[PDB]
Amino acid sequence: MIVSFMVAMDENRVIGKDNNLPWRLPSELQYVKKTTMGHPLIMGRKNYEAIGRPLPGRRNIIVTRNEGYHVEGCEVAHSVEEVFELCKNEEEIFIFGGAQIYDLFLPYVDKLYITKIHHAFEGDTFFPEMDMTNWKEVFVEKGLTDEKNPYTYYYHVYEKQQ
Repeated sequence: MIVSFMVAMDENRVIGKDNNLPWRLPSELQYVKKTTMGHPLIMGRKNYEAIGRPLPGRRNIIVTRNEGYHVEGCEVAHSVEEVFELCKNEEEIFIFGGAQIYDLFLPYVDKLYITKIHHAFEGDTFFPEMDMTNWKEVFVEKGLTDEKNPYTYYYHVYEKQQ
């Protein structure tokens, strides 16, 4: 089972609050929608809450330690193990969460999808350079700049080699 992690960072590799873009910037959310269609999307509660609804045509799983947290139209898991149990029959899952969730799943991540925005935003977490002895860049794709997405941005997708 392939585990893919999705992150968005600014031009200096800094991640905004909870791996959520500021000021309702739709850049990453649009990409997550397109990319995870047909496969489970695993979110931290803060990412789900930013979206505010389950995305259509896929399982939406919120991972949270909070045992009293309930969401209509979504599944709730309370640990890495519970996520894997829910997804034991899935060929691939996508995880869209914050630093804690990245750390939790890191040993199992096969593919990283990094959206890099060419602008600096206030943030308190630096995402280190990719170790290219153990990751390969599969492709780079220029993002669609428009009214709602004013900045240049690129999707960099990496696959864990060893």
